[PDB]
Amino acid sequence: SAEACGYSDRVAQLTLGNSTITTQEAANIVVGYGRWPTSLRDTDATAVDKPTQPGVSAERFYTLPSVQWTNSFKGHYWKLPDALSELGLFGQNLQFHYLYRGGWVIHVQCNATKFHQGTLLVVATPEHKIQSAESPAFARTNPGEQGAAYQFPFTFEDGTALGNALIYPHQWVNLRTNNSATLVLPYVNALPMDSGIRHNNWTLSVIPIVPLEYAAGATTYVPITVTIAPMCTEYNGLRAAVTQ
Amino acid sequence: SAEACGYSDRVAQLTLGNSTITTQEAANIVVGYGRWPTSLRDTDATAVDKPTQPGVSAERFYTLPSVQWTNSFKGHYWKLPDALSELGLFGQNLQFHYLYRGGWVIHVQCNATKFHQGTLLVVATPEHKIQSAESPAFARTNPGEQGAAYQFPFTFEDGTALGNALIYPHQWVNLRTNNSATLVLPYVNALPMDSGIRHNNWTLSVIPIVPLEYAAGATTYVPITVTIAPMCTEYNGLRAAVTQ
Amino acid sequence: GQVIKSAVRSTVENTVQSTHSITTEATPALQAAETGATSNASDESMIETRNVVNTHGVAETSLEAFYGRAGLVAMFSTDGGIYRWYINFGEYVQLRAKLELLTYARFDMEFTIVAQVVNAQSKVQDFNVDYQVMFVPPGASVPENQDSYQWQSSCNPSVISNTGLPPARVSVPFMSSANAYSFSYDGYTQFGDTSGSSYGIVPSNYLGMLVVRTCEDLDGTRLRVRVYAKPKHVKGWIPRSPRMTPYKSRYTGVYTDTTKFCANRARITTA
Amino acid sequence: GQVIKSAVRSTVENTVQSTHSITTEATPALQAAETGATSNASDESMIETRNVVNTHGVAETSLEAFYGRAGLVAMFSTDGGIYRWYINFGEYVQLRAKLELLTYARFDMEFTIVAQVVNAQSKVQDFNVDYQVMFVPPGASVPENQDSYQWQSSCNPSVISNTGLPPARVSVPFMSSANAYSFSYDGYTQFGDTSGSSYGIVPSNYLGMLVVRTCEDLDGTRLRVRVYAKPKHVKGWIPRSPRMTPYKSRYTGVYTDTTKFCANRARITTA
Amino acid sequence: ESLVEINNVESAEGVARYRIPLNVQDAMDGQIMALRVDPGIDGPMQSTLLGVFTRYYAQWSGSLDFTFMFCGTFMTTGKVIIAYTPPGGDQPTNRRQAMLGTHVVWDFGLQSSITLVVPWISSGHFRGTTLENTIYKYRYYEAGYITMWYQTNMVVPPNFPTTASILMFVAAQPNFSLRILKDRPDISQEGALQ
Amino acid sequence: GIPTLYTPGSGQFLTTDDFQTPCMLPKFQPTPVIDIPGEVKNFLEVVQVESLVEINNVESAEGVARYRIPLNVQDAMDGQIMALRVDPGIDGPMQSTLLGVFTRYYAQWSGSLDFTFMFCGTFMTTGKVIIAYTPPGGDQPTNRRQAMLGTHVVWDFGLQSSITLVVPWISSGHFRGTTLENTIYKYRYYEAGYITMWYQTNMVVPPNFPTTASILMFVAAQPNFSLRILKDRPDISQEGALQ
Amino acid sequence: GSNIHYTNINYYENAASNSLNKQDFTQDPEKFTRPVVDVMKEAAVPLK
Amino acid sequence: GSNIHYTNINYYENAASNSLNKQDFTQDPEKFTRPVVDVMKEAAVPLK
Ligand SMILES: CCCCCCCCCCCCCCCCCC(=O)O
Ligand SMILES: CCCCCCCCCCCCCCCCCC(=O)O
Ligand SMILES: N[C@@H](CCC(=O)N[C@@H](CS)C(=O)NCC(=O)O)C(=O)O
Ligand SMILES: N[C@@H](CCC(=O)N[C@@H](CS)C(=O)NCC(=O)O)C(=O)O
Ligand SMILES: [Cl-]
Ligand SMILES: [Cl-]
Ligand SMILES: [Cl-]
Ligand SMILES: [Cl-]
Ligand SMILES: [K+]
Ligand SMILES: [K+]
Ligand SMILES: [K+]
Ligand SMILES: [K+]
Ligand SMILES: [K+]
Ligand SMILES: [K+]
Ligand SMILES: [K+]
Ligand SMILES: [K+]
Repeated sequence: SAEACGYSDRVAQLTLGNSTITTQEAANIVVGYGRWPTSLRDTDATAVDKPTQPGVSAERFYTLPSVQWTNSFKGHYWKLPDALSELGLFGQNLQFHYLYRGGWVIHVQCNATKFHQGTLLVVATPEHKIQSAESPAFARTNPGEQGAAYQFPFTFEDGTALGNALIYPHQWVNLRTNNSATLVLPYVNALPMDSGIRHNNWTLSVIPIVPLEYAAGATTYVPITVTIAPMCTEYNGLRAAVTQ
Repeated sequence: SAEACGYSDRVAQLTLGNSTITTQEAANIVVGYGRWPTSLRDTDATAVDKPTQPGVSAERFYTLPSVQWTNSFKGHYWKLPDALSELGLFGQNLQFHYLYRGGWVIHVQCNATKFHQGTLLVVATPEHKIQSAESPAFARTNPGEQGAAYQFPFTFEDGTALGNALIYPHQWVNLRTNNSATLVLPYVNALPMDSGIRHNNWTLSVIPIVPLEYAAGATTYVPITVTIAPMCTEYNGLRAAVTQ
Repeated sequence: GQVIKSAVRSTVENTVQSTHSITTEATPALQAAETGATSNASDESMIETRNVVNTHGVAETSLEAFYGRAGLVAMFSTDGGIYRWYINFGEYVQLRAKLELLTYARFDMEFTIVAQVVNAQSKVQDFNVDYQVMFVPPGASVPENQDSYQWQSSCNPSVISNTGLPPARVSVPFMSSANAYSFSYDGYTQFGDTSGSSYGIVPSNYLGMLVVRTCEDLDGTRLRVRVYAKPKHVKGWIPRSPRMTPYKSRYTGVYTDTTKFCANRARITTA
Repeated sequence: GQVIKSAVRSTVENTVQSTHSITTEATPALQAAETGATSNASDESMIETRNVVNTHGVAETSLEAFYGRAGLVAMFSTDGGIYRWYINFGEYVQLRAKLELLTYARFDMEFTIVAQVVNAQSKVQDFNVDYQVMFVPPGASVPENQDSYQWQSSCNPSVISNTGLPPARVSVPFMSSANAYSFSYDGYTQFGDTSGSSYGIVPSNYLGMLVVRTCEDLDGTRLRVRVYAKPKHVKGWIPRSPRMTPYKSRYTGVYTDTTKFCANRARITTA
Repeated sequence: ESLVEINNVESAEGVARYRIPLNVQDAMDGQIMALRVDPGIDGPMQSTLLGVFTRYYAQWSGSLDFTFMFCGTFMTTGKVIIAYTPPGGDQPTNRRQAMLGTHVVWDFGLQSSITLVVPWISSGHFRGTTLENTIYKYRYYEAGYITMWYQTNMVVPPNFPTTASILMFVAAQPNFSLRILKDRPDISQEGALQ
Repeated sequence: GIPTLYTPGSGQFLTTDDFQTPCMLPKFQPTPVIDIPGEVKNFLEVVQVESLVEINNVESAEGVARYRIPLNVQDAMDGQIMALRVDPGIDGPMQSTLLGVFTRYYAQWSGSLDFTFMFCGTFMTTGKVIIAYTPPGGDQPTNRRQAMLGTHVVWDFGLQSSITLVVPWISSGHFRGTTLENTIYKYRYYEAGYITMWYQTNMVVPPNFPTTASILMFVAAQPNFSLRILKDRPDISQEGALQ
Repeated sequence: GSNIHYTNINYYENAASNSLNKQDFTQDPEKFTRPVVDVMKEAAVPLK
Repeated sequence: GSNIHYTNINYYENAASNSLNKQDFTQDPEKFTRPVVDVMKEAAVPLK
């Protein structure tokens, strides 16, 4: 037994709504700050209208466009909820409401072969600011479902050390060991709820720290795929649809 | 007391979600076939996926574009759920799911003055076919939120007698008596659930049976307004958005 | 007697979860402002609400919290080493406007005095000098000069301090002959006189004057003084319509007529 | 819910004596950083240890001990006898870098004000003068001159002291409209605007400004002021990656890119 | 409750500024009025009881009560819809858009008034009372808009006034509170008073 | 008036003082404390989290490459791979780590250190390396034989990609200064020793495989670690007011 | 917010010397908001 | 170190006026150091 001998099995299945994700080379599952997503308590709430809780229509896995691990690859990132703001009913509920609150289940995928070597840091950073520029471009602060390429990985795009990003919930995809990373993230903010079109609570980054190399002649085209599922979500302040 | 003396008070308030409708000249409230909307029973259900129940985000009042009671007015009708297929989150949930089930609360409004006379039949007809033409036009079978004008009121657009439409849930807006009609409708179909983009379970008709007349010089511009709220709704078979 | 109770709360009202309502009975939204009563429709009756245990307090809007802080009431410079200030709060508008939010009020007060020496060009000097502030109740003789006998102050209360020490400060009780100070008086100051100059002022609000001097003569310089007052232990009655026009006079509420309070906008349909 | 407990300790962990181990079962040294978990190998498992009753405390690294001391947040000189300082801690890097070690934090603050008089050549003067520091919340009118009416301060809190007295000092509670101050905000200040200038700043962190003046006019000299702030009763959440590049702007975290943090050495094999 | 100086336009002077103009329409779904709901900002609300006290503080919280009283003749009828649009975008452009938010449909009748409760819907427990942007970027706190539209039409008998008025009242609900006292920006002076 | 005698210190402003003082807003009532994940009560919770060491700090390495320890197929035996002073607060590879930053906010430290290494070559790439900790007294070991006489671990590359070498707290005193600044304070007195890595066997690969690979190095404080005497972090500075 | 361990001891003879009151409650506003003789329930119509 | 005979009496109304907190403990760092779903014992291999 996995829990008997005290280790973590390398296989995993994530089922939410009408979607199921499997992996046979995982490295346990991270639960950000040891906290699973939770509903807003009556003693923490402030907005008085009865919230909307879409359930399975929004709490399911959404797969975003894949990214290629090129030779010059510096890394890629996605803002949440920005990246899903226009996908399925999660996106619709986000657009039609002023307030949103929710957690996430993130699954990053990248397989190669036992003839390849490389290492990706997969980190979920709370309040990750893209401030390498005097006046940040909207295209980079809110890249949408396509995400944006890193330009300053060493400084984590915010003036801190890449090596210290480990203080945030993370895992690594070390090709010789695993081909996927899974992170469960609770809602984090200084408020009980917030606007999903003006503020991104988390930023998912996939950064190559050890370049992709391989036996001469092996497959050179190696994609990285991100699948994300909103979890335990609720919305308040219904009105017409509004996007940023 | 209204319930003590055995009569119906002329005032009413309908509150659903973030919407409230009031009237001071109502004529009781009709509950179609004496049945309030209800959820699908486990013994009646067939689709196995856990349903989506949007709650307040979709179960609220939506007001459609008003219609003018012109001199040549023959009547107007709206198909349900067709009329709301593109309004708010009800519309979004309808588009993103193969299956839909739900009830309705309909409120028809038309005020004039004690110097006007006229009578509108407000009827909700199950499976109301627009079959006056050899090959019915889509624009008339599914008129959308704008609804469609009646062309054959006497034959109820289906080859039956207008006068017998009273066999269906209905009320009248008789200007000397009331300025609004309210109907609560349960889901009706030969199936537990159905497609909201291929089948319209109910048709709301507002037909003038006694022409609008008034003291010379009075306001001649008299609109008719329809406000409808989905009630006790659920959806199954999630996928990308699809409209008819 | 009192037909409407006044139960006390220490937090605002909670929100209780509510559901839909389709009826001809209850109609919370329908109102009638003609009655003179403010609407009684609650959030829970107008929309579907959730449970909210609201612990927000109400302390900062209590009379004590609103009035319980110092505000400037007097500011002047001596002339010939002396200055006579008639006690009244109409000179400086901020505190004045606050008090006029109530019709009647009882309260004690904390007066704080800040004084400095300034020269003829009104430039502040680093010069420590002893000064005396004497409270002269109505009817007592007011000193004419910096060295008059009244400064002996054997009965009148006086406070002697120095510009080199911290600001002087003393508390005064609720001193009116009335049972509350009045911040609005629709009457005259005396019988047999109906001249406008004696209208709208209740004499019992005037408790006297503060006369100030430097104990000894300054050479070419003057004493600059600021007096601050802070209401304490406030009890108030009958809220009033707030001042909505600039003040023009120290003793009357006279004002300049206006055709609008807020600025105009292009059209009523564009927020 | 929370699946990982957080038991409290008042001292670091003791060391327990251990012996040799020759087995195929227990392998403490083998790890897998890919999981995202920090190694769990203990000293006792890697080498043979002795008993050590370690009484070393952990107090000096608590949030209260780390943040609980004053740091400079403002420094300026009056101009025309007045100065307007918008309250924010981005001007002086030391305290700024400390706060950015946390994502969210609640705390009260103790502000200490040290003021002196300096001349045109910026030489300090032995001159005692009264000064006033007024807190103007957003929305309140900010005084234009040294003698404007707003200085009456009947509602705005003000503190009046003298350069001859000890530094002025007052405490302020946790004032944000939010449930915690935020030291990192990945969002915009308003809807309908996506310009870079309005990115990365949470408005609720700005509680207003401090406006300072000398109560009376100085002759040819100015008032030099330093404001220190000390967090108290600190509660913090979500530790952040420390600043590793110089600050360039007061309101943004913009920085100059670099290819190294520490200095280079000849070779990786020579320590 | 106190009156909102809602009709603050060039053509309206004094008392006329409290009246919302209503008239017999010849088109449908038209708009009647619009207003930001923020109680402490410059505008129609600043001279109300709620506005004055809100302007004595820096932060507020709570639901608001907006009550409207129809003042046409007994024979004048009509139905209007009043909607509250939570923040995120601009004020609604048409009735269909407005109708998607919190609202009430008002029917003129014996009970002359209706109440639209603008429930407290905010990200934070409090909001700043000013939306001053240039310095503080407080536009961050905008609470949304309240708009009114013809649900049907104002209808009258022969020779009746084809225009009528609606009075607008506003007050704080029982879950309302204020924090951080500050000087009311409206009270000022240029010199000592005599 | 109660007779009192004021003493030296009166009126002084000690930045670390701790007195009660009047509040600007005496009746203010703060927003409620809500449930937010990740509360931290002591920064010792942070230094116990592993972070990357900027170990390959040489001219030829820029940015991200500075975190990689180079490993390659050898043609000689017992060769050295890397070396480093273990002191957490001195200038060098450790200064930009979580442990290093906080250690640099203090003047003294104590406790065992956790150095974890992760191999990042292909699944087919094998090897064994020895990582050793040399307590103070002399210079860093010159060869594997010398290094091997100290505290060490032999690491075998395999399914479990990482290994931990615990640098146990071995010191004369209960604490050590965080700097080794010599010219003024002669703090070289506190040097904690060295950590070195050597090929135990060799890195071996199949035909046509990358003959070079990388090792990532992590460091964190152990549960018996603590810091004393707060001081300003030498890395944070400015030459003028910021605008 | 406010303390539960506050020391209230008066050093002076007259109450006017005392510090500010520490109650700060609010009361039902009915005497101002609904000063009517006949009770008008929220669920019923105001006038009939 | 710290005293066992410290006098803690608050002289002011608002808690913001109080002196610094005197707890200063530390907590298990697991939520940061080992935020994983499956427990991984120190004696066993991490992945299997
Ligand atoms: C000896 C120390 C001097 C200190 C000052 C003492 C002043 C005593 C007078 C107090 C009277 C306060 C009455 C306030 C009401 C006035 C209202 C108004 O201006 O209409
Ligand atoms: C009247 C006496 C004046 C004393 C000063 C009072 C100052 C009140 C303002 C306190 C607000 C502190 C908020 C700290 C957070 C700011 C963080 C940031 O800069 O981003
Ligand atoms: N006017 C006096 C000089 C002033 C004087 O001595 N005044 C006395 C008696 S009239 C006094 O009462 N002084 C009060 C004071 O100055 O404190 C004279 O005759 O020269
Ligand atoms: N501007 C005044 C001079 C300044 C003055 O007296 N200001 C008064 C009223 S505007 C004030 O409010 N002062 C506050 C203070 O200085 O404390 C004049 O008319 O000469
Ligand atoms: Cl404004
Ligand atoms: Cl504005
Ligand atoms: Cl050093
Ligand atoms: Cl050194
Ligand atoms: K549900
Ligand atoms: K639900
Ligand atoms: K309560
Ligand atoms: K009612
Ligand atoms: K009310
Ligand atoms: K111990
Ligand atoms: K292990
Ligand atoms: K460890």
